[PDB]
Amino acid sequence: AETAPLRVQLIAKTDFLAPPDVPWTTDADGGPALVEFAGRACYQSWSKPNPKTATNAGYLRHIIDVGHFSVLEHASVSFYITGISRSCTHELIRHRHFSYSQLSQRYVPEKDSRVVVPPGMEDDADLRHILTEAADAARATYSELLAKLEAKFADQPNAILRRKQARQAARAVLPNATETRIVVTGNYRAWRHFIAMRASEHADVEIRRLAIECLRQLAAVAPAVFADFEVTTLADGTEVATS
Amino acid sequence: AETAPLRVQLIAKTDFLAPPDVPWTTDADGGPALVEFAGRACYQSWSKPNPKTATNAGYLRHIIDVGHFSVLEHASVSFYITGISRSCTHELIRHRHFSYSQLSQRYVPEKDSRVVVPPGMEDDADLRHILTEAADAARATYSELLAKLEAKFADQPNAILRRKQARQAARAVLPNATETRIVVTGNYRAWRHFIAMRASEHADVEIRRLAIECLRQLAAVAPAVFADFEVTTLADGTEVATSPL
Amino acid sequence: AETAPLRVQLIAKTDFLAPPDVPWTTDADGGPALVEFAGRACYQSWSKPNPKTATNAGYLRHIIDVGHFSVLEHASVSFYITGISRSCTHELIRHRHFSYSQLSQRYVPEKDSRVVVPPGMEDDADLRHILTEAADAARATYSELLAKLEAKFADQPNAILRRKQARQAARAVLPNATETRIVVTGNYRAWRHFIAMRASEHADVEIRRLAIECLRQLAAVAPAVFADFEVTTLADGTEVATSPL
Amino acid sequence: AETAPLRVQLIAKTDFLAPPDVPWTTDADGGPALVEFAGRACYQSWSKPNPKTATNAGYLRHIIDVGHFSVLEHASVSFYITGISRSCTHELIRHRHFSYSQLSQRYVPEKDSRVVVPPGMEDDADLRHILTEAADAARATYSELLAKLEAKFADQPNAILRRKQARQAARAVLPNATETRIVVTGNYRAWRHFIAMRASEHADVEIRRLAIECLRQLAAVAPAVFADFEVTTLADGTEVATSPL
Ligand SMILES: Cc1cc2nc3c(=O)[nH]c(=O)nc-3n(C[C@H](O)[C@H](O)[C@H](O)COP(=O)(O)OP(=O)(O)OC[C@H]3O[C@@H](n4cnc5c(N)ncnc54)[C@H](O)[C@@H]3O)c2cc1C
Ligand SMILES: Cc1cc2nc3c(=O)[nH]c(=O)nc-3n(C[C@H](O)[C@H](O)[C@H](O)COP(=O)(O)OP(=O)(O)OC[C@H]3O[C@@H](n4cnc5c(N)ncnc54)[C@H](O)[C@@H]3O)c2cc1C
Ligand SMILES: Cc1cc2nc3c(=O)[nH]c(=O)nc-3n(C[C@H](O)[C@H](O)[C@H](O)COP(=O)(O)OP(=O)(O)OC[C@H]3O[C@@H](n4cnc5c(N)ncnc54)[C@H](O)[C@@H]3O)c2cc1C
Ligand SMILES: Cc1cc2nc3c(=O)[nH]c(=O)nc-3n(C[C@H](O)[C@H](O)[C@H](O)COP(=O)(O)OP(=O)(O)OC[C@H]3O[C@@H](n4cnc5c(N)ncnc54)[C@H](O)[C@@H]3O)c2cc1C
Repeated sequence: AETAPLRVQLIAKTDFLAPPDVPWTTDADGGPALVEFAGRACYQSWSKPNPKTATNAGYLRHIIDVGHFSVLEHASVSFYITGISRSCTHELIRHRHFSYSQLSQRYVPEKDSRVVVPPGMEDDADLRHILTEAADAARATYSELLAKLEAKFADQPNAILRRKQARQAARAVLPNATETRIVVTGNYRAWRHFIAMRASEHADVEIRRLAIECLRQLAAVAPAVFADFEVTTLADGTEVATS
Repeated sequence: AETAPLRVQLIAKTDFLAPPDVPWTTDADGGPALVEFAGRACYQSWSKPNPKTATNAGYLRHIIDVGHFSVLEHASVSFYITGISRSCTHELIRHRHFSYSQLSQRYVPEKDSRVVVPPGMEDDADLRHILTEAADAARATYSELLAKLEAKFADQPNAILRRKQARQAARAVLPNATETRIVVTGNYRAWRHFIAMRASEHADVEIRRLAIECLRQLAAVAPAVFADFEVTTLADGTEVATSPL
Repeated sequence: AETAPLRVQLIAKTDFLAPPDVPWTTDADGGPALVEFAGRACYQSWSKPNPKTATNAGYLRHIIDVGHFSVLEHASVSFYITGISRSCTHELIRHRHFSYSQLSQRYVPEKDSRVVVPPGMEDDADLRHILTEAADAARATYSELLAKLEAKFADQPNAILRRKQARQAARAVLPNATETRIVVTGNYRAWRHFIAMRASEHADVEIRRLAIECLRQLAAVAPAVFADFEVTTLADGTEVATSPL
Repeated sequence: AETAPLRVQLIAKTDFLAPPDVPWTTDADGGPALVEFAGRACYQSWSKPNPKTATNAGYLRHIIDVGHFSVLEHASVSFYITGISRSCTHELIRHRHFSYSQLSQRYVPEKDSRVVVPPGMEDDADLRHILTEAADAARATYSELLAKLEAKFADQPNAILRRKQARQAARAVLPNATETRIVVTGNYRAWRHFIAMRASEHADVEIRRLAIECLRQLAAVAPAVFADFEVTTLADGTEVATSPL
């Protein structure tokens, strides 16, 4: 078995086009620009009237301070995440205010599928080897089942739909550690709650790792929106994020 | 490996208590009655002038026919589902207007988990034994890894954590076919969409058989809300449920 | 001219049916029994070694304490709220994890529509008078508009269509304070977040007054789920509700 | 009364950034490009075997025909909308898969608020005048209530609170036609749904106009995504937008 490392790639974000017949500007671009525009539209306060918050960064900080998170919802970011385990995405997709598109084992052949090594095993050659040996055996069963199910279903003339009927049964044997790939789209508020929830000590370590990497890259895009999240290291080497 | 048959059990539904100061009654109770009530509340239409919508099934079929699906959201039904695979719940949970509570592999020991047999191999002792032996191996490996991770994490003084730390990693080798158990709650509208999506000929046969089973149980609770669905057989012996709506 | 008092009628709640072959019982039924079952199903733990959590209330307490809110979603309550203003419902409906069925001004005559007096002027009869009379003027204008519209639209031979087309323009003049009526269904979690946002001090007094009323009826049927909330009186003399959770 | 015309301005769309270690490219950018990527990521179908769907538009059209709407959810558009009534936005916020930031009446000066003329009376000077004169009246009655309400709360030292507390009761008398302004964000799936519901013959003409205008600006951004909707005209001379899906 080959192993797959976590890669999170930002592929989409908000293009803000400010409306001309409104008399306002701000030190920000894109999603953070839009969020300010939306909170200000709420009071038609286009003149920067509380000079404390006359910066995008200061305005956004204030919204987070008062708990008016709905304005955060206007801006969105998409990621393409590879090297994520099946079991990890099984936890991820419980978060219902995201949109998702995911590699499907019903359509995509998995005989060369890679595995994602749990973080608890990353530093142990014996454990990793046990895992990959077990994954190799599962892929061989998957190919043995695929071929026999294809024979069994030979009288289905749509070859495509046959393949699928076979594949979806044969994937029965693939382990949780099998690598998946997924596009995840979330608005700032959806992202904040996901990080709050999955970057805590309580969360499984794989999804914690993902959450923290998301925070890292989201903080690059909307520094003010995510500034209250604090990346600490724990007694056991792993990272957590908290507000 | 022991195998697990799908079992869907209705564990909750709506209990409707008509407000007694609304000059209204109908030939039904529960979810179905709430739905007629909510619809009539939109138009304050308590007296029932049209005989075609004078009964509860008549009113509901009209609600469906005219697309007023919002009113269907007030009534719900809960199910406890067992003998469902992990891969199948992994499709189920993509539906975002349901509420879910699920057996966690982080908390529940899986040394002796049952396997769920893909419907396409249910009737074939050979394929089943290939899957069951591969699962037996995967659990054996699971157990090996667990003892080792518990050793590896022995310096974690909270034994509850420790086992959690071990289990959540050991489970890496557990297969898609591993049984899970889940409680799923949806309002009627959520269920209709679930049936439409996952009871079609394009869905995996496992989720599809779940869809059809929930449908048939929901149809017993609320015949008028689900009646537009027709269960129908395929070239290959499997079923679909579809609606012209 | 006729003023509307807040009235809130519990019209629906959860009916629970424990599945037979699961060795667990509890000192509860309905919603709060469902929620315990949901939570236990996660750990497949049906026993009661701990007197803290050996009852429904203590178990529900604990689920709330650790913040496993998901389990609260399985159980629902529906109210029929009459005597709430249009502007108020316009705030209510921003809560997106509720389901709604509302009296439409497009279909229901508003000739004799009642108004809801803002609570910040309930006592001062002077201000009341300036409201009631401003509304009578708006009702008169709506009836004038409706008549002219119906007559303008006389060649729409479909009489229900004419009326709809006429009322939906005529209602332009009806004030914010006009009564509406509305069924609202939320799961225990939705309610908890509503009560928590709209029963605070920072919330408008009319919606606050709805929240606390919802709270007290939710406590009558699911006490442990909502026990952590406390109604206190503010400097104003108006009630608010809070919990440190 | 000033009378505001509907105005819809596209203030946000999606910026797409192809990931360079994926062997794929397409004849498009932004939203439409993200959606294809999301669809192809599902099957890892990066090379493009079929010529019929080898273009961005051919691919998107095929996503719609097959009903895979999940994938439309990755891209969104935000609008700032003015010249929309309160009655209209009160219909609009029934849509729960949208994000809203609306001008508040508890906080913003309604002393000289503009009014929106219902489309049903737009072309009749007699009816418009009735509306705008009822409006003028109403804004007169609102001052009476405001200035007198601040006075009943002289005892409260917090000024900006005191103002808020007086408006919140004073807007009771403001009418449904009163202009509001709102930022509305949704993904392509959510837009399609709004258009299907509110561009229909059954919807109020004011929201219908809004929906057709949004349809127009969305169709420019992402033509393949909105191509199934045709705008036709009913016998009464009002527009509808319908799709066969
Ligand atoms: C200690 C702990 C243990 C847990 N154990 C388990 C377990 O064993 N098994 C299991 O299946 N789950 C368990 N959960 C829940 C699980 O971890 C999921 O992550 C969680 O249910 C999904 O995230 P979320 O609840 O915040 O909902 P999300 O889908 O992420 O929703 C985000 C926000 O939207 C709102 N929302 C979304 N849908 C609804 C709804 N329909 N009704 C009301 N509000 C809604 C909520 O307010 C929520 O804050 C546990 C949670 C905790 C804290
Ligand atoms: C032929 C086909 C192939 C597919 N292939 C794949 C695939 O390979 N990989 C993959 O990941 N998915 C695939 N999908 C989508 C997938 O199968 C899921 O069933 C679907 O994503 C979940 O159901 P739903 O999208 O209707 O969402 P649900 O959550 O069940 O939606 C319920 C309703 O709520 C609304 N809704 C919920 N959330 C939103 C939101 N964020 N924005 C707007 N509306 C919302 C929608 O209108 C929807 O009808 C495919 C779909 C089809 C039809
Ligand atoms: C101090 C303050 C001032 C405000 N001022 C204004 C104003 O001027 N104008 C205005 O229009 N609004 C304003 N709001 C917002 C408004 O008051 C509403 O209460 C709010 O928009 C709706 O309630 P909710 O945010 O709890 O979302 P709800 O619909 O009640 O949903 C509750 C839960 O579901 C989640 N959820 C639902 N949809 C999404 C989504 N798409 N993305 C992520 N999570 C989601 C939320 O995260 C939350 O966890 C203000 C709020 C505050 C606190
Ligand atoms: C002919 C007709 C008459 C109507 N009359 C009235 C009336 O008099 N009074 C009134 O209040 N309403 C009435 N409605 C409903 C109303 O017009 C609103 O537009 C509608 O309630 C909001 O749009 P939506 O229902 O698609 O929900 P949206 O919030 O737009 O949802 C979009 C999608 O998400 C899904 N979704 C969102 N929330 C849930 C949920 N909780 N459960 C399951 N799925 C969900 C749905 O599947 C839906 O397809 C009427 C509708 C029709 C067709």
